[PDB]
Amino acid sequence: GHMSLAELTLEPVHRRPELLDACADLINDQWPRSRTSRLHSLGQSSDAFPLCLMLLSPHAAPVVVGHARLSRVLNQPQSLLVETVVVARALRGRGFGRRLMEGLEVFARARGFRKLHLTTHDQVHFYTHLGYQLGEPVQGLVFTSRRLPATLLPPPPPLPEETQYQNVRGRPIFWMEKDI
Amino acid sequence: DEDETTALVCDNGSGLVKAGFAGDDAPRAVFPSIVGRPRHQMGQKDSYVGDEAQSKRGILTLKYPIEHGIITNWDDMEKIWHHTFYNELRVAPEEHPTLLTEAPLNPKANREKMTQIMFETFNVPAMYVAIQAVLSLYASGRTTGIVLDSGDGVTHNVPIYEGYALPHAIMRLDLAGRDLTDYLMKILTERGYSFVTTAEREIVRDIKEKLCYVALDFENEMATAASSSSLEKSYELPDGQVITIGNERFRCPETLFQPSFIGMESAGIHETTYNSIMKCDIDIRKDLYANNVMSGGTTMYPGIADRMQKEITALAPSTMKIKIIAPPERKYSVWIGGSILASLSTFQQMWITKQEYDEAGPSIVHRKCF
Amino acid sequence: GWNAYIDNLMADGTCQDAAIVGYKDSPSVWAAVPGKTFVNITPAEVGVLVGKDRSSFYVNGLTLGGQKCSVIRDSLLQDGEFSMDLRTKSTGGAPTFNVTVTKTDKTLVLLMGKEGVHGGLINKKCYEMASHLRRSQY
Ligand SMILES: CC(=O)SCCNC(=O)CCNC(=O)[C@H](O)C(C)(C)COP(=O)(O)OP(=O)(O)OC[C@H]1O[C@@H](n2cnc3c(N)ncnc32)[C@H](O)[C@@H]1OP(=O)(O)O
Ligand SMILES: Nc1ncnc2c1ncn2[C@@H]1O[C@H](COP(=O)(O)OP(=O)(O)OP(=O)(O)O)[C@@H](O)[C@H]1O
Ligand SMILES: C/C1=C/C(=O)O[C@@H]2C[C@@H](CC[C@H](C)/C=C\CC1)O[C@@](O)([C@@H]1CSC(=O)N1)C2
Ligand SMILES: [Ca+2]
Repeated sequence: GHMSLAELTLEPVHRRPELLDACADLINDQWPRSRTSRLHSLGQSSDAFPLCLMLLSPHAAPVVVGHARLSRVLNQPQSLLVETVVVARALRGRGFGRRLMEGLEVFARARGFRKLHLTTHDQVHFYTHLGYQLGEPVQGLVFTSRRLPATLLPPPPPLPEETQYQNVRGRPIFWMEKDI
Repeated sequence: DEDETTALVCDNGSGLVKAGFAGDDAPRAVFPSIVGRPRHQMGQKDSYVGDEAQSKRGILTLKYPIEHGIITNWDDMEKIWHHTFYNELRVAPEEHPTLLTEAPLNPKANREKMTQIMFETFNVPAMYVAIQAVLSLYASGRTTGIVLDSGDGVTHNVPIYEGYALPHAIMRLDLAGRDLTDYLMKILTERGYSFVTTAEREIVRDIKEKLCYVALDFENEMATAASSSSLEKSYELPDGQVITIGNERFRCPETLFQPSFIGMESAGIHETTYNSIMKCDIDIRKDLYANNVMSGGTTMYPGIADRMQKEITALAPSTMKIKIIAPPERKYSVWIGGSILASLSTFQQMWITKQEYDEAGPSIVHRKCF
Repeated sequence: GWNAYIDNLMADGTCQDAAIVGYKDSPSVWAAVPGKTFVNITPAEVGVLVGKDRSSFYVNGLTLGGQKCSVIRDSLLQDGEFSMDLRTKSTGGAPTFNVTVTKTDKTLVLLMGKEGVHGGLINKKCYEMASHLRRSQY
């Protein structure tokens, strides 16, 4: 019983830059970090991946309902890494998170991608509810500017008696994936 | 889960810091590497840093914490890094992997203290330290070749094989832009003018950057300058006074090829390039001659590329192919190379993490960064 | 046995070759990855690695099991470091790889990373293995 009723769209940040500020406000409310960095990370969004998608609502201005970042995956042309999935705090529990992820799948599939990957710990059941499974680690490809080169016999003593499943603070994290 | 922060890139020069974000194509901040202090007479603060010291340089004495590419004043250098993070970039250093640059042949104890300060004072999560010349090569779209890095305090010949500097063949020359500025002041004063102050020094630096060039045939250019006025140019000072400059235009950067002009008895950058190449593995020498890369503000003189092609040509065997590459962007190519390296897929394994530093100590830098 | 170290060095998949070599009195390859390069290190190659002419191989290069390599850093006989970093040499654009050689009381620990793997990672791994065996008076 979480049936979103609001009219929503899903657009890249770099096509609605007047909302970049509102997007930064949204994400930094969940994951506080320097506003200089959040504005820069959203400023990297581009059609070349990584790109940041905003779930937006008609109605003074449009509301930035939710955001998710999509990056390409090293050695996996058909994989996308999903990160920074968040719905506005005051709008959680209205189905906007389900629509955000489902819209991600549509967006990715239209462009030929067939596997989404992400990490979580406390929200594992949120993703399994939407079809995700436990998978293995991938490495996302970070933003590089369009202007950069882009061309690059005695016996042995005793023995000393995958950091990819760990995150920024040394916690274990679930790698989850989904075919689309 | 939240995406990981983008890495910072900080290129510490003797004259200029260039700082920005890994992946961008140009630093967001470029500011002078200075700390100023009151000449005589609270005032406001015990010290003034970077852009602030610049704006107040009238009431201040300036210190350069980096001399000839080597950090020599660690308390003031700490002040510079603090200014970079919080004042110039406006980021939290504890949130970003930080890529620093070092001068070729940086002493061991220096890069140990660099790692120590970044981890223990600024609480970075991870960091790396790269050779400036190597980054310049990456910026030129290459991984092997010899780089000529001439900035404000030091000039180096750095031969590089597959992205790894070859220290045994690095050649250092304590002559760079600041010395050339001093030299131009001197001979302009010998021309009837008077440039003798630190402020007048900055003025002469602008004169040097906007009107000097490297002659292709020095003795022939001197003759032309004595025979006519075609090479004379004028410069308007901030007070409306106008000076005119003749053969000084190309006598000044000629020092790079004839250090004896400034009283140094040492080889010119062409001879040093050649000696560097000859100290390298035979099998790669040809790749060096064909990938002579220029970096640093002091290589931006009009005519330097053609002239070092000529000189190298005359020093090298008669069949060697020689190519001199001078990217138009080489004021900042060291930083651009850092942006590249820190954005590469192969780099995630290269960072020194806070946890590698806790276990191994500052010595870890000697094992992971070269 | 000694082969239990080759695997202990091969386990993380970062390296394509590894070996433990004795350099005292008469050099022998104690353990190595079969079918690779280090397994065939010759006593003359050891002698060059541990010899006194620390200058010639800079312009001449050196060989490890016959593979031509270029010397990047040489600290193999200087106390506290006991390490040497190299990069292989190839023909016709074939990939090259990073090599690190560390020296202990009786053995040379050799590691060659696979394509793309940074030489500082190989250096760390080799240094830690060498420190373990020095700790055990090897
Ligand atoms: C913690 C990590 O490591 S990864 C975390 C991913 N991002 C975040 O946690 C940011 C903070 N949280 C949020 O932004 C939101 O709570 C989100 C994006 C996780 C979910 O968005 P919401 O709007 O709150 O949930 P929504 O209303 O769309 O519910 C959609 C479905 O998922 C269910 N659901 C929502 N949250 C959870 C949850 N934490 N656990 C299990 N199920 C959940 C709902 O019951 C609902 O069921 P249904 O639609 O099939 O009937
Ligand atoms: N167009 C130009 N022509 C001549 N010289 C220039 C020009 N632009 C900058 N410079 C010189 O380059 C110098 C600064 O260059 P750069 O930033 O590469 O040096 P740095 O990195 O600060 O110092 P280091 O020598 O330690 O690298 C100054 O001395 C300046 O005079
Ligand atoms: C425009 C500019 C160029 C530069 O390279 O800046 C550096 C750093 C500067 C510090 C003092 C100056 C008053 C402050 C800022 C000038 C920065 O010293 C320099 O001018 C020095 C002294 S003279 C010279 O040629 N190089 C160059
Ligand atoms: Ca520099």
